This record gives sequence, structure tokens and C-alpha cells, in this order.
Amino acid sequence: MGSMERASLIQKAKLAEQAERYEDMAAFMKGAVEKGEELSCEERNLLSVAYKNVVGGQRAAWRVLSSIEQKSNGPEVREYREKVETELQGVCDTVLGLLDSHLIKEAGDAESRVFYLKMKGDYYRYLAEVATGDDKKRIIDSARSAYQEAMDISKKEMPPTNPIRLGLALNFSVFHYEIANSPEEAISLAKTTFDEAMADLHTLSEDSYKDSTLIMQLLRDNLTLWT
Amino acid sequence: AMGSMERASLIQKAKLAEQAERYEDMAAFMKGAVEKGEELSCEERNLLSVAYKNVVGGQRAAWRVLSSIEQKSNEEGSEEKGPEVREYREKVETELQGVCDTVLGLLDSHLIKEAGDAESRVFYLKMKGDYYRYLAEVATGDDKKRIIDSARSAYQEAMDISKKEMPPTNPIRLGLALNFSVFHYEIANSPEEAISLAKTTFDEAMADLHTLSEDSYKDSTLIMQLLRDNLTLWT
Amino acid sequence: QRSTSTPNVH
Amino acid sequence: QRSTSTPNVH
Ligand SMILES: [Cl-]
Ligand SMILES: [Cl-]
Ligand SMILES: [Cl-]
Ligand SMILES: [Cl-]
Ligand SMILES: [Mg+2]
Ligand SMILES: [Mg+2]
Ligand SMILES: [Mg+2]
Ligand SMILES: [Mg+2]
Ligand SMILES: [Mg+2]
Ligand SMILES: [Mg+2]
Ligand SMILES: [Mg+2]
Ligand SMILES: [Mg+2]
Ligand SMILES: [Mg+2]
Repeated sequence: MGSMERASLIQKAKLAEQAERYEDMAAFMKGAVEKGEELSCEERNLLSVAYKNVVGGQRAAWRVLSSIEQKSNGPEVREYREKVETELQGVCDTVLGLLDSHLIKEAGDAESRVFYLKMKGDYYRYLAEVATGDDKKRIIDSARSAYQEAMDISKKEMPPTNPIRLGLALNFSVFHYEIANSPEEAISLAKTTFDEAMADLHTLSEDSYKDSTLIMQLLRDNLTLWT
Repeated sequence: AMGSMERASLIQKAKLAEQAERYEDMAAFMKGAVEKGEELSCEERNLLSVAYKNVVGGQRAAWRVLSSIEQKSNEEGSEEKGPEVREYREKVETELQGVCDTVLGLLDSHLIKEAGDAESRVFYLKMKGDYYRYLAEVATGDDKKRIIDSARSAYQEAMDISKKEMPPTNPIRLGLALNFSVFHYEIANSPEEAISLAKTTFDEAMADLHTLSEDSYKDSTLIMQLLRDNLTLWT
Repeated sequence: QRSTSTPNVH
Repeated sequence: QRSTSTPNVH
């Protein structure tokens, strides 16, 4: 990717998206990030979509295999679950590496800072899903810390109905419920987020209305599930 | 790694990979199992076929998207667009060709010669025809001519055996005839032959449908429907 | 519409 | 049923 011009890497990421070639898309976006310029909103979307598709596939596979493994409890399912797990951890590490080496430090504005810290929280969370023992504790703490920093910035700098702020709060609530065994905090966060977002929805730009209303629906749906 | 793996373990892992929708892994496990040098069962032929068809199917779909963008771009004929899509189409194409070559390699090195019965022999020759056909879709020029000939030859041999050895309603025979008809229409620019083959296949299958074992009824009737659908499209 | 080939099912 | 996180969509 080093040899290709940034504009070409972005163009190819877009082509890969159209072709549903998400591994390629992610690699192109990694190359683009490594050029050392900030990403635009569009480009952050490309980066996010690419890596989430890759890890999403791996997570789904891991869940299938882990279920078979648990139901079973020869060596094959354990071995193959471990293989997929290692690949998943590799992708998460790549993303966390990009965030640490390039994206978090180089972000100027609050929106992009919060987005990248949310992403850091998310990929530590995906690591936490497969972790055991003492490693798991450290990983969970890393996720929590990233999410909390993002929350702190978003509350100071961004409107309650901002889609990044909402997506972050939704994901942090999922972290509380599914990872941190904190249902009370998950529900309280989701309900507070929903109410405060609805209270300011009349100020939200039309450009964000579809995305913010979707996230608020997901908060509602999680709240129904959790209560 | 796979040479020394238990064949039974490779098959089990192929099944796990299928459940996990990990088709590249599934294909690699089945390649390893093939390389043990034993004949495949019906289940194993299904695993082999499903795995590689998922992989190449994804690549074909991607290639088609990119080829379309490429051609649209070139037609617009802007002084500044086209190189990136061409390069990326070429990248996907190369990957697709690699997978097809792998499959054709397995067929030629292990599966066709070692098949102990007509049914499995026809299945493998059909598969050879199919993967040459997928190569033909992306081939240009004189290479394309040779590849098309290779596909034709594999399909023809399969057809010849199937007519001598297999009932007209056998799913392998039907699937072969369906695919060969597609070859005629889409690759060989021979609509008359495509239609004639599809019509003959459909009619001969329908004529014996009343004898079909229940075990094959669903699959055979599905293929017959696809023959009908192609015939409607082609006329 | 492209012609339909044998589906990728067992 | 799993909790729903931010979807992978524009
Ligand atoms: Cl494995
Ligand atoms: Cl802060
Ligand atoms: Cl490329
Ligand atoms: Cl003959
Ligand atoms: Mg550049
Ligand atoms: Mg340029
Ligand atoms: Mg530069
Ligand atoms: Mg492990
Ligand atoms: Mg700045
Ligand atoms: Mg063995
Ligand atoms: Mg122009
Ligand atoms: Mg080429
Ligand atoms: Mg034998």
C-alpha cells in the first residue's frame, strides 16, 4: 500500500466496498491511514465499515464454534475455535495499532476524537468477548477507559443527539450489560441517553436525523430486552 | 501442516467451517482431505463443491461488479479515470484464477483418475467443466479459446458417460446438462445448442419423472425448473 | 438476467 | 438474544 497514492487507496477502498470485498477494503483504508493525513467523515465511515465487516464475520464464526465446543464438552472443535480466535485477535490488534499509532493522537476536533476512542473501546470489547482470566480483566479495563474518555469528551463538546455520541453511548451500554456484568448501569445509561437525546432532537441537523433516530430505536429495543 | 493431519479431522473441520460460514477454511480442509489420496464419499463431494463454489462465487460476483465499473468508466472516456478500477479488477481476477487452478489441480491430480464409479467420475468431469468455464468468463484472446475448448471437452466427456451410465433424472446428470447448456449460451455463443440441450434434457427427465426415487425428487425437480427458467429466458 | 446454473446447495 | 450495538451501516 505504501507505493500507492492516497487518492488511489481511497478510490480502491470504495471499489472494494461496492464489490463486498471487506478484507481488501480494510487493507486499502489501513494504507490510507498510514499516509499520515487525518480522515474525513466519509473516510472514517469507510474505515469503520471495512473493519467491522471483517471482525463481524470472525465474531459470528467464533460464536458458532464456541457453542459447538461447549455443547460437545475430539480436539478438532477446540483447535479450530482457537484458530479463528487468533485471527480475530490479530484484526483487533491491527485496528488498535492504527488507533494508537495514527488516529487518536492526530485527531483535531471533538467528533473525530470521540469516534476513535469509541472505536478503541469497541475493539477492546471484541477482544474481551474471547478473553479469559487475568488478560480478560486488563482488556475489559482498557475498553472501559477508552469508552469513558470518549463519554467525557462527548458530554462536554457534542450535542446529546449527535450520532457519534449516541453510537458511543449505545456501545458503552452494551459493554456494561454483556461484558462488565453491570445491567443496572447499562439500563441507566441507555435510558438517560435516550431521554436526553429525545429532549434535544428538535435541534438536530437533518443530515443526522436518520442515523440518530436509528440509534435511539436500538437504545429502546435494548431497554425492552433488558427490562 | 495438512499432509500429516488425520483425514477424519480434516473432514470434521470442513464441517465446522461450513457451520461457521468460513468457506475459505472449509475449502482448504477439503483440499487437505483430497490430498490424502482416498476416494470421496457423497457427503465429501458436497463439502468440496460447496466450499469452493462459495469462494469462487464470491470472487465471480466481485469481478462482475468491478468489470462493470471498469467498462462504464472507460465508456465515459474521461481523461482522468479508470486505472485504479482496472488494477483492482486485475487483482480480484488473479485471485479467482488461482482458486480455479487449485480446483482443476485437485481434479487432475487426485479426483478424476481415482474415481471408482461412473456417477462420481461424471461429477468430477462436470466440476472440471465448471471451473474451466469460470476461467473462461475472465479470459481474453487466444487463452480464452483454449480455456473454452477445455471446458467443452470436460463437459462432453461427462455427457457421454452420463448418457451411457446414469438415469436421465439423476441429479448429477441433470446438473451437468444444466451447466453445459449455460456454457453453450453464455460462453460458446451457441444459443441453438444451449436451447436444444436444455429442451432435450428437460423432456427426457420429465418422461422418466414418475420413476424417480423420493430421495432425489426434490433435487431433480429443482434442476428441471431451472432448465425451464433458462428456456423461458432464452426464447 | 444471466442464465442460472446448478445452485450451490447439497 | 444478544444486545444490539451500533450497526455497521452509513
Ligand atoms: Cl484448525
Ligand atoms: Cl473530557
Ligand atoms: Cl489493487
Ligand atoms: Cl460416446
Ligand atoms: Mg499520496
Ligand atoms: Mg489520482
Ligand atoms: Mg502526503
Ligand atoms: Mg486463544
Ligand atoms: Mg487540526
Ligand atoms: Mg488419515
Ligand atoms: Mg469528467
Ligand atoms: Mg489478468
Ligand atoms: Mg472403488
